Amino acid sequence: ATVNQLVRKPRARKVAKSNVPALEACPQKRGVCTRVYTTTPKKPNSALRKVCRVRLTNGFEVTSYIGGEGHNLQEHSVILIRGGRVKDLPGVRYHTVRGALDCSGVKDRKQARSKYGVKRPKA
Amino acid sequence: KIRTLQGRVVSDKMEKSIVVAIERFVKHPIYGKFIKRTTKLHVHDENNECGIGDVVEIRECRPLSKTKSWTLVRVVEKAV
Amino acid sequence: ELQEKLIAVNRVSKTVKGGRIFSFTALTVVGDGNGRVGFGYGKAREVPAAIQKAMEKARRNMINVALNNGTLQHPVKGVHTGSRVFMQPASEGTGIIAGGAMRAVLEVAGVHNVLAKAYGSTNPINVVRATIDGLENMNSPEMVAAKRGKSVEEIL
Amino acid sequence: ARYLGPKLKLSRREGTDLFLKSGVRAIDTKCKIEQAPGQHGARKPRLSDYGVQLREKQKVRRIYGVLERQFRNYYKEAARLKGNTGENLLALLEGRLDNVVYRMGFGATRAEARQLVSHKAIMVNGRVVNIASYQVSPNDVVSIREKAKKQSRVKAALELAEQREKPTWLEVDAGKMEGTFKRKPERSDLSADINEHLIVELYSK
Amino acid sequence: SMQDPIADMLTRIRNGQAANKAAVTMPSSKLKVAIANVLKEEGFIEDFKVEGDTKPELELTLKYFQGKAVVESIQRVSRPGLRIYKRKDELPKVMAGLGIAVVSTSKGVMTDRAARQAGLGGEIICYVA
Amino acid sequence: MVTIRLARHGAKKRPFYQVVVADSRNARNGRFIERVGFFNPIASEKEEGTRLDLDRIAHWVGQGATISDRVAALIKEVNKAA
RNA sequence: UACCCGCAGAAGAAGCACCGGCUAACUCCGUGCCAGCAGCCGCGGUAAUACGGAGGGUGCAAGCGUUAAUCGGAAUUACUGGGCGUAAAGCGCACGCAGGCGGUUUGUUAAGUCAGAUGUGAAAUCCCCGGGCUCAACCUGGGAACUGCAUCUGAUACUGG
RNA sequence: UUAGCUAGUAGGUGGGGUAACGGCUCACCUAGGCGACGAUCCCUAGCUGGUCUGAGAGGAUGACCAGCCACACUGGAACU
Ligand SMILES: [Mg+2]
Ligand SMILES: [Mg+2]
Ligand SMILES: [Mg+2]
Ligand SMILES: [Mg+2]
Ligand SMILES: [Mg+2]
Ligand SMILES: [Mg+2]
Ligand SMILES: [Mg+2]
Ligand SMILES: [Mg+2]
Ligand SMILES: [Mg+2]
Ligand SMILES: [Mg+2]
Ligand SMILES: [Mg+2]
Ligand SMILES: [Mg+2]
Ligand SMILES: [Mg+2]
Ligand SMILES: [Mg+2]
Ligand SMILES: [Mg+2]
Ligand SMILES: [Mg+2]
Ligand SMILES: [Mg+2]
Ligand SMILES: [Mg+2]
Ligand SMILES: [Mg+2]
Ligand SMILES: [Mg+2]
Ligand SMILES: [Mg+2]
Ligand SMILES: [Mg+2]
Ligand SMILES: [Mg+2]
Ligand SMILES: [Mg+2]
Repeated sequence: ATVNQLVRKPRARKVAKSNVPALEACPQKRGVCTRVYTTTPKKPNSALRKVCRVRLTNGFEVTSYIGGEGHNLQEHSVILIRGGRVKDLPGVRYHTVRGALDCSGVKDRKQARSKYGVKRPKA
Repeated sequence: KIRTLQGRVVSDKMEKSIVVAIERFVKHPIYGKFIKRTTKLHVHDENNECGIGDVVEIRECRPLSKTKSWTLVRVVEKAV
Repeated sequence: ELQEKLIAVNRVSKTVKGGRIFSFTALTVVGDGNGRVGFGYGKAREVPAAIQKAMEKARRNMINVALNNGTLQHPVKGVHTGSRVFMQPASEGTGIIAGGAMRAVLEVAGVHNVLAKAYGSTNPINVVRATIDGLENMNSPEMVAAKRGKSVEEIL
Repeated sequence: ARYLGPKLKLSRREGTDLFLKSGVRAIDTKCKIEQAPGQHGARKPRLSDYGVQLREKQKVRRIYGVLERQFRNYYKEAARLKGNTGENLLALLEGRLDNVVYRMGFGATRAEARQLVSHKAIMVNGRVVNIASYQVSPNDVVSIREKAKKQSRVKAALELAEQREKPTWLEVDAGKMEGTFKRKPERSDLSADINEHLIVELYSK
Repeated sequence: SMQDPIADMLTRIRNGQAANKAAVTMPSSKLKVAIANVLKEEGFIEDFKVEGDTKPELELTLKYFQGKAVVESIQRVSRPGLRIYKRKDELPKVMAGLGIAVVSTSKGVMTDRAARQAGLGGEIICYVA
Repeated sequence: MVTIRLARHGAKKRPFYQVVVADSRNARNGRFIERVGFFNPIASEKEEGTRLDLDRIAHWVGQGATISDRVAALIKEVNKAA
């Protein structure tokens, strides 16, 4: 804390790592679905979380949560991830964009429709 | 009137050339402390007339050599 | 008259043989729209009883603050136990730029133009004590003139 | 870029009158001005400090009909200009052309004054001005042009302006359907229920 | 070691006030005298006095108003580890002008207000408030 | 060679020309030596649309600077108004 | 082309997110640790203001949200502006080179320092006072500023020599 | 968790060379030179006016506009 000590060895900052390294400072990355499956969550919760193992374009192979009810996802399906982790899943750091390039919008969803890629239901 | 500087003589082993430690006294840009900073210059001397530990006064001239562009004007504190 | 603000309510506990006993705490501050400010801390099994005990203790133990027109007189600091607090006199109509409990205590203090900042722990009890101590030891040009034995104009 | 819905819903939310209608019929007749809108309108919840700062800023916006980005830029300008920020903010809201038209009583509401501006019925210093947010400098004349001078709603608005209190900082000539923005108004000339410090504290996080 | 007498002077004042001491003595100096000259003129101490010839002892008569101390706060600014020099525009206002900043200028030791009226800055010794 | 010329610094469809002294190999709006005024072709009444430091212009011409055709027009219009 | 004049008639022109707390804004019906939400705390096991729909409301608005990224908040690398008995943190102790600091008095120096002047610090940009496009955005005149460096002239309290 | 680097290297004399000083080059002589105030090595990187943020100090950054540098398939070379 002595000013001489700070002259000789300055105040170093904290290089903050990114919790989405596969995006490589991109907002979305195109991937290809390798394996679509379910996962049981942590102990306080209990479900079957829909999650896909994806080979990306940059070369990484990461898993990604599939939001919403229902999905037409298969293997060899071309999706677009966007970043954002599921807390109640170990190792899932990404969300699939519903309504992008193979993924369909949520069936018969009428609220929050843009977070799931659903057109406006005409009356 | 000409701009000139002073400093101790560090080495004198090479002929017609001495090395001079000019010790400027600057403030730190952040912490405000005044820190001595040392500048070494290769100085041309005719006659090899200076010694180690000697104070000298130098001016800037045309480049004599690769690393040498300074020539003394006079000597203060010649002896040990 | 004396405007009254509760800052925060809190539910506390006390474990006994039967189990947990819950209670409620209330932190209230009163003021006259001028330098007369005072705080209270009441506690009861029920929230309206706690605010009433707090307003009762706050109406007494008031403290007097030498204000300026509507602001402070010099940049003052106040501490209590977790809360270093800086506050600064400001220009007219810049508002109360203050955090949480300090806004309420200065509003009933009748101040209207401050630039404040609460460092450290922001527990409302200690930060309201730290503001009360800062305003209390803030001194006027008259008090410093009588103290140094000079005029106000010799002090400028 | 305008609010086009129900207006008394806004006055009911703010709890007071905003003069959003002409004041011919009484507002307590046209609406339950003491009850908030909606299913859960009867309940009055314990409103937070952010709530009162928001409701005050949405009051002033819903009075003058200014959207948020523009009201933010008025805050930026009022903080830049010298003196009291809240007073300069109200002086900028009162310098709007559609307010000057309302205060001169050429339109019954501020929206109708806005429509007269947008529909090319106002000459400023002889020159036609189509913009609602045109700032009106002191010592400026502002007139109804010739063709819309014969409108019914204009002299009906002058009747209601005679029912309303006359502002000091103006000087209107109801025969010529013109006026004169003499000076910027003082804070004392305006309403006293507007707590402008809540807005300054809102945009001063 | 005694690296700094001026902070020893200020500390003996500060502890004298907190101890309700009437007078405070210390080894004198030309600078400690010029500072006690300033503190008497500005009204914080009653009187100073230097006695002795070979090693002079400076005695300060402290000042108490309404029981409590006059000197509410006194702080060292420039220190041997870190000197502080300011220009005449960047001179500080202690307590918004209520306190003073003892400044050493080429024309002697004065307060910050007289340094501004003199149009010249120098070394900030202490904040007295 | 060194020349004296205009430099388009305006909005679209509403130009405004800084009359500058520049080495002619540089760009139009680029590097210059000395700005010796301006010209506004969309100048309203009761505003200046032409202001030229004619002392500096005669200084650079004494140094051998050339004059553009419009600058020499604006020097004519100044020396005819004045 | 701007711009202006004329015609007809409210016609040709509003959506997005959110409503457990933080965080402005609530009720109902499905639903049953399922389906699913999620920034954090956390919701969901038959009466879910937290899921999904509806009604209502709130915030923005030709945009609204999400994601990525930077600063801020964070006094959470603390120069301003932090700490080290027990919360992370005093080397096991010591001598000691370089280095940092240095009692008191007089004289000198003027390096630091302070003041002033000169040159420079491109323009633009930021800021101030104005001007011009129906306003604004924008454009623009003038100024301040660029906290710096160099030289010279002084000052001598402090520090250094 | 890079501590030693350097023989045209460092300097000198003379000759050559360039628009020009100069190891720029050559011969000879001398044995130096840099480095803990970080040499050398490694990774990364065009620089600035400025931009964003911030009460400020600071932090991050260098798209557009303007100033300098560098390159023009890659590696080299010279001519005019
Ligand atoms: Mg804490
Ligand atoms: Mg818009
Ligand atoms: Mg202002
Ligand atoms: Mg709420
Ligand atoms: Mg239910
Ligand atoms: Mg929620
Ligand atoms: Mg941070
Ligand atoms: Mg920080
Ligand atoms: Mg700490
Ligand atoms: Mg332990
Ligand atoms: Mg420990
Ligand atoms: Mg120990
Ligand atoms: Mg000493
Ligand atoms: Mg000097
Ligand atoms: Mg100077
Ligand atoms: Mg500039
Ligand atoms: Mg204008
Ligand atoms: Mg001395
Ligand atoms: Mg001296
Ligand atoms: Mg030769
Ligand atoms: Mg040669
Ligand atoms: Mg590169
Ligand atoms: Mg900060
Ligand atoms: Mg090539």
